[PDB]
Amino acid sequence: EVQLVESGGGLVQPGGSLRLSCEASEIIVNRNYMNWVRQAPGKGLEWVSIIYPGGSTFYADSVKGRFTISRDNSKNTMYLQMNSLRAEDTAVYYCARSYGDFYVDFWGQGTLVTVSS
Amino acid sequence: EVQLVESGGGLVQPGGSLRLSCEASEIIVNRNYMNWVRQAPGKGLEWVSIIYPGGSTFYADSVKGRFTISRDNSKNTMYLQMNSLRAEDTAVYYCARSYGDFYVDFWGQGTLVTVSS
Amino acid sequence: QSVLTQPPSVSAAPGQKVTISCSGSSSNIGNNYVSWYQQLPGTAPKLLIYDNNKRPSGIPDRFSGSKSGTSATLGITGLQTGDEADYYCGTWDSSLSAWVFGGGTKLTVL
Amino acid sequence: QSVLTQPPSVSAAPGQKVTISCSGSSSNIGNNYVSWYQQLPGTAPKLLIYDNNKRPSGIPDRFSGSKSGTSATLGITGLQTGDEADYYCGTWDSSLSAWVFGGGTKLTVL
Repeated sequence: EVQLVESGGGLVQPGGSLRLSCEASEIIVNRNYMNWVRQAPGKGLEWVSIIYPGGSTFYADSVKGRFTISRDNSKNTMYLQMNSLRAEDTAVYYCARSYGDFYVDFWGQGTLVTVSS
Repeated sequence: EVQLVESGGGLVQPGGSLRLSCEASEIIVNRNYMNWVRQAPGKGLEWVSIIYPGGSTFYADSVKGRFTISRDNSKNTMYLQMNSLRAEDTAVYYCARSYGDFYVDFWGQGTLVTVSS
Repeated sequence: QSVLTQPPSVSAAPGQKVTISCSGSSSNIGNNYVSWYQQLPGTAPKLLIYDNNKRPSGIPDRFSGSKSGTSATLGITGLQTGDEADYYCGTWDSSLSAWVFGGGTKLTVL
Repeated sequence: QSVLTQPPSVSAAPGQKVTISCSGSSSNIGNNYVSWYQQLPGTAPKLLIYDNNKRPSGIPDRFSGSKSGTSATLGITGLQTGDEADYYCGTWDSSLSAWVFGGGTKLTVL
């Protein structure tokens, strides 16, 4: 069966650092164009980052520079390095496979993230 | 009384990182040749790593590069830095004193390690 | 400034066709392809419509998608109770080089 | 490829001497020293025999160890119930520069 399962979500202090991870089964993360999208409670999916087959990355405006997406060599799993958080990064991050640039076919369940003391 | 007690064992995700530790009493870890050996449930002790008096380290084939053994300066305690885990690292690691290269005289009780989600 | 605009809510009784309109600047929706996602409560978005008209992998029928100029339209013949969810519209804004999503409609059955 | 070979199991009734044979390539057991460990259930290996014949720190007697060519042999006069454990044989394989252990025997008293 196809499935993407993500872990790494919990409370964290402002300015902290996390390694969220996206684990892929039935699919191969080192090939299909993979995407990290978010949705703060009561809000709208916002594109965070897309990883291309060839390694190229794209990030949104608000999430530029601080963050990083990466693709494991052999574990069949992808990871977001979230650094320099603020109040507007409270989220339920999802990892999703996106045929090309056209539509996002498969969505992971969801990994809460909180920025508070 | 002579004793070696080890802690740091629990569930962890694939690709994680742990610092297992070996605490030595009645003995001095900065001198006796100390060893980390493992045994997956239903399996055989496999040599993981040996630390010499003079600081030199030796590691097995399967456990090369990813791992690291270290010897504290003053705490009388030794530590394994386990990094880049996989399925074949499910284990009950033990730390053991080994007269020279000939035989392993004292064995610690055992610290489970699991690699699963 | 391109971020597609979508009505805050749309409501209809069962048996009445429901129309949702996603409108945006022709930088992203007039030159690229819309796609439409459905988010049931407490779950994860499920693709509903792709490539401006298609219906993938045997989605329940009567779900229709169309594109007129700089706008996109989703249509559901009747308003079934199970269809209650949030609906989003997404296009690849090349000017921002970013996926852009709509506000999201709270479909409520009367 | 050097990893010493040991029979999967050995069993005898009480009062009958038990013999265990650890065989390996003469790269590690023909040039270095065997040593023999005992692992009681749910515990930690306890050294039993060292330096190819010796018996350390007052181990219960009648435990014997010998080395013939490229093989090593452990012997227990009689098969006592308490001796039930797993038995391992270990040598320092210089070719692999690594401690190498045997398969382990499940000693069961008949």
